[PDB]
Amino acid sequence: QECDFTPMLTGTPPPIYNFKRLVFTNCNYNLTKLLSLFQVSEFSCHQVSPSSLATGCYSSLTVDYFAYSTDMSSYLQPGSAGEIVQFNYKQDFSNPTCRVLATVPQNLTTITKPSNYAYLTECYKTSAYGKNYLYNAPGGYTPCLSLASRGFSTKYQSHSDGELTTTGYIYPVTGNLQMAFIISVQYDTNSVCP
Amino acid sequence: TTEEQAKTFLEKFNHEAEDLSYQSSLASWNYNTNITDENVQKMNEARAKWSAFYEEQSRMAKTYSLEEIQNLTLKRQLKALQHSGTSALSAEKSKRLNTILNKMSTIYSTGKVLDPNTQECLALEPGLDDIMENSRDYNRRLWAWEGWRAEVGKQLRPLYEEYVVLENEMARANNYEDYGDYWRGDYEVTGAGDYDYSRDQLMKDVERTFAEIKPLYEQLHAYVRAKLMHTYPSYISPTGCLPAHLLGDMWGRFWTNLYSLTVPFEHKPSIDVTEKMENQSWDAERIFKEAEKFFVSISLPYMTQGFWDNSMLTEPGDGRKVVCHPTAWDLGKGDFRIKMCTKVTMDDFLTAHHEMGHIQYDMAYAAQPYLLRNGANEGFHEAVGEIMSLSAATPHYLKALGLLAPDFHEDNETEINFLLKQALTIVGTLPFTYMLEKWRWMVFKGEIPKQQWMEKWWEMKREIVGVVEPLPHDETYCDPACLFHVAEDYSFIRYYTRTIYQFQFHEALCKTAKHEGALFKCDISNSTEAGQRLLQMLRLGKSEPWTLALENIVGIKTMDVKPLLNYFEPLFTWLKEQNRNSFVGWSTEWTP
Ligand SMILES: *[C@@H]1O[C@H](CO[C@@H]2O[C@@H](C)[C@@H](O)[C@@H](O)[C@@H]2O)[C@@H](O[C@@H]2O[C@H](CO)[C@@H](O[C@@H]3O[C@H](CO)[C@@H](O)[C@H](O)[C@@H]3O)[C@H](O)[C@H]2NC(C)=O)[C@H](O)[C@H]1NC(C)=O
Ligand SMILES: *[C@@H]1O[C@H](CO[C@@H]2O[C@@H](C)[C@@H](O)[C@@H](O)[C@@H]2O)[C@@H](O[C@@H]2O[C@H](CO)[C@@H](O[C@@H]3O[C@H](CO)[C@@H](O)[C@H](O)[C@@H]3O)[C@H](O)[C@H]2NC(C)=O)[C@H](O)[C@H]1NC(C)=O
Ligand SMILES: *[C@@H]1O[C@H](CO)[C@@H](O[C@@H]2O[C@H](CO)[C@@H](O)[C@H](O)[C@H]2NC(C)=O)[C@H](O)[C@H]1NC(C)=O
Ligand SMILES: *[C@@H]1O[C@H](CO)[C@@H](O)[C@H](O)[C@H]1NC(C)=O
Ligand SMILES: *[C@@H]1O[C@H](CO)[C@@H](O)[C@H](O)[C@H]1NC(C)=O
Ligand SMILES: *[C@@H]1O[C@H](CO)[C@@H](O)[C@H](O)[C@H]1NC(C)=O
Ligand SMILES: [Zn+2]
Repeated sequence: QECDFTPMLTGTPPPIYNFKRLVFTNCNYNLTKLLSLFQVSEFSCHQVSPSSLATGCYSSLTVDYFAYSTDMSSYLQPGSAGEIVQFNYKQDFSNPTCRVLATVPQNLTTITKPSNYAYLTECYKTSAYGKNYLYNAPGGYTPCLSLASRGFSTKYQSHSDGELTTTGYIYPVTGNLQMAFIISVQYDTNSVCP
Repeated sequence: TTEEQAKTFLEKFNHEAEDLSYQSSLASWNYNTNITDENVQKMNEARAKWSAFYEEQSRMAKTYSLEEIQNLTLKRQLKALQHSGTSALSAEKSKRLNTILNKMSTIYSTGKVLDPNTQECLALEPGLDDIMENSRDYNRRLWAWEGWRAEVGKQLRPLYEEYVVLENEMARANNYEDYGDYWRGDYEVTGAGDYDYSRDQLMKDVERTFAEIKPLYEQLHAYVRAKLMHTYPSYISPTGCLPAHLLGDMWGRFWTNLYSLTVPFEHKPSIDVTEKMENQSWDAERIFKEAEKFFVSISLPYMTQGFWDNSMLTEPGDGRKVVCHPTAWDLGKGDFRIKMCTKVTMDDFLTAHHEMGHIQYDMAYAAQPYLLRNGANEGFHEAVGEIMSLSAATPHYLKALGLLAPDFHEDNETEINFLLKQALTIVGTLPFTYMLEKWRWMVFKGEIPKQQWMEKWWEMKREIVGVVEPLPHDETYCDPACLFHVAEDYSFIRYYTRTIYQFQFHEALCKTAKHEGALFKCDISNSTEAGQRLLQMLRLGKSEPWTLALENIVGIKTMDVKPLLNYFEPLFTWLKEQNRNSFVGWSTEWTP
């Protein structure tokens, strides 16, 4: 039962607030083959080790991936706050996890490049008493996702439906595309083994 | 009832104001960092759109009655929206007031004095300012001081007379006693119980704190007079007031530029890390990274990525014209920027800390509704900015950053030099600010008839500030109008209370940081408790009365000047020892 990572290697990686999630079960994961296709720049694990991640059996293997510039790596750290964690992605630390920031080599052509990197700067309900900010749950999506699906063509651009407001930020992609992967393991117990 | 309709109205206003305010701010930023005619046109269009929206919304808001509203947040928003201002005047009167204001601003900006010797016309900036800041020639300084007041103030006298009448009419149209009462309305708190604060209480508190400030200022005044008698023998009475044109600038607002004539220990050099910064190859980005690290160390948030990629931290060299005044911009919707032409110097280091403190204050209250996004009153923002610069200059903070040697020795002569230099800027400007605002309050109130405007101006100068005019001036002069804030219609008491707030905040945080020793050596770095205590007040914005925010940060709800006297106590002891063979005080009878 070889594991298929093909859909991740095909298409355009999404923005962070619309991250892609792949769940694997009853698999045989060749993790080294997957990671050898990218120029890895950062690999930080919690409750596990990079060598221990590539060994042992798990009941389920989840990968959340998106396009993300490595120069923003400081905003994607455990205990860090700010707009990225609040409105785009919150890493769930209830299980062993590993965050990998990598660069796409010019070899890979199935991975097409987006026009811009994008993220949300705020997501709130409006009222007469101020802004009621809506925060991401650990490992969950933003409640402003439907509004953000419209798209952003300028910096600090707002979309509102009347009871919800979201603001987006974009900046162009230069050079090789950079990506972020979040790997989580949940653990019958030998479905996913090396 | 009325409250529900007001709530609906305010929800609509809050929803609609965000985009218009953001576009106006963005146009203003694009003009300020890139000076072109098209940018001016875009900025004007954005400002016009925002003004039209705000006028329509104020007109709609005036229909709701404040007495019916129970919730205080809604009441504060509605009271902010219901203020008419100059719109309470008739169209002809409002047009006349605008014409007078523009004329006074133009007269101040384009005034010139002709030097007889060189046949050269000097403007205030940079021409006359260079004389008052650097000259030690009695006659040259007198020529500049008298020429500026004879050439510019005599033009402003009749315009200012008309301006006073028009502004009093405007103030009485908005249900105020006069224009000074209207200005003091900034500090007024109503319907809050023990936190209430009236407009007369402000004058009472200012007088009470100034009476406590007076002895330290008298010791400083005597020290400065004794020092200046060496530079100007036969021009200075040992028991009299100081001549007004020998104080280091055009008005005597600050005594800073007198430092080289009054330094207690000339042989001891001050602490300057600029050479160390050049030796280690610093740049502006590293300076701002250090400021960010300082704020992170007290458990404040990081800067945003947009802050790093959208600010103007250095002067551009691509052919763009900019303004190099350091400013912190809160455009809205999560957009925070800083405009600064940073050099590699200690002063730019301190300024970076100060402006990032402004940014932190802007970020703390971002969730408040639009009309409540500001400091608790007009003095809070600058005091918050000042405490960061206080912490950043200490030898402890500089030694931690490697800008000083680990075996650096701190002698008390260097400390007394530092304290004297601080006092020349901070203590010396308080009587000036107090006297100016008191005179303006009495002119607006009518306690000074126009036949005595100048007469009361110099009588107060001699008795509150200890400063005497070198030449007598009749009622054809208007000396107060020769100052920028008076000619541009700006209230001045913010510079007083801010000072009082500053040393109240600092002393409160240093005790939270468990500092041991003198207050002027305190550095609050690596103290998360002090950062949390500061954030408690910062998150409030303007949604609470300022007395409640003050009690949140310092534990009492009143202005107190004892922390300021605690900051300067070693200098006070040294001064009282130095003036032991001198006269302390002044007479109001001697004249140059
Ligand atoms: C604020 O605090 C930081 C961190 O302080 C560190 O953690 C605290 C909880 C305490 O246990 C501190 O003792 C501890 O240092 C200070 O930065 C730290 O400064 C010290 C100075 O003693 C540095 O130690 C040096 O480290 C280098 C290696 O880089 C050695 O060559 C030296 O021999 C010496 O051990 C330490 O590295 C440094 N830590 C970091 C992360 O930079 C900081 O100075 C302080 N700020 C102020 C204004 O006091
Ligand atoms: C800087 O500090 C020195 C040293 O003072 C010592 O260290 C300080 C940090 C404090 O802890 C002091 O308590 C401590 O003594 C000062 O010099 C000292 O000044 C005092 C006056 O305050 C001198 O006392 C005098 O001594 C003579 C006898 O020689 C008597 O005639 C006097 O009546 C009086 O008691 C003391 O001698 C002197 N010390 C030395 C070593 O000269 C210094 O004034 C101070 N400078 C500033 C600008 O603050
Ligand atoms: C500074 O302003 C000038 C003119 O105000 C800008 O030049 C314009 O750039 C836009 C790009 O969107 C061109 O389409 C216009 O034709 C240009 N106008 C002119 C008159 O040349 C310039 O880009 C601005 N500089 C920066 C750094 O934003
Ligand atoms: C995993 O993939 C790598 C490719 O780099 C390969 O060398 C290795 O044998 C694979 N692991 C297996 C087949 O267990
Ligand atoms: C693919 O990347 C590898 C890894 O370095 C490199 O050797 C190879 O040249 C690349 N492919 C091409 C066509 O250059
Ligand atoms: C106003 O209403 C808000 C929300 O309904 C509430 O939090 C606040 O305490 C109220 N204030 C007053 C003074 O009634
Ligand atoms: Zn400032």
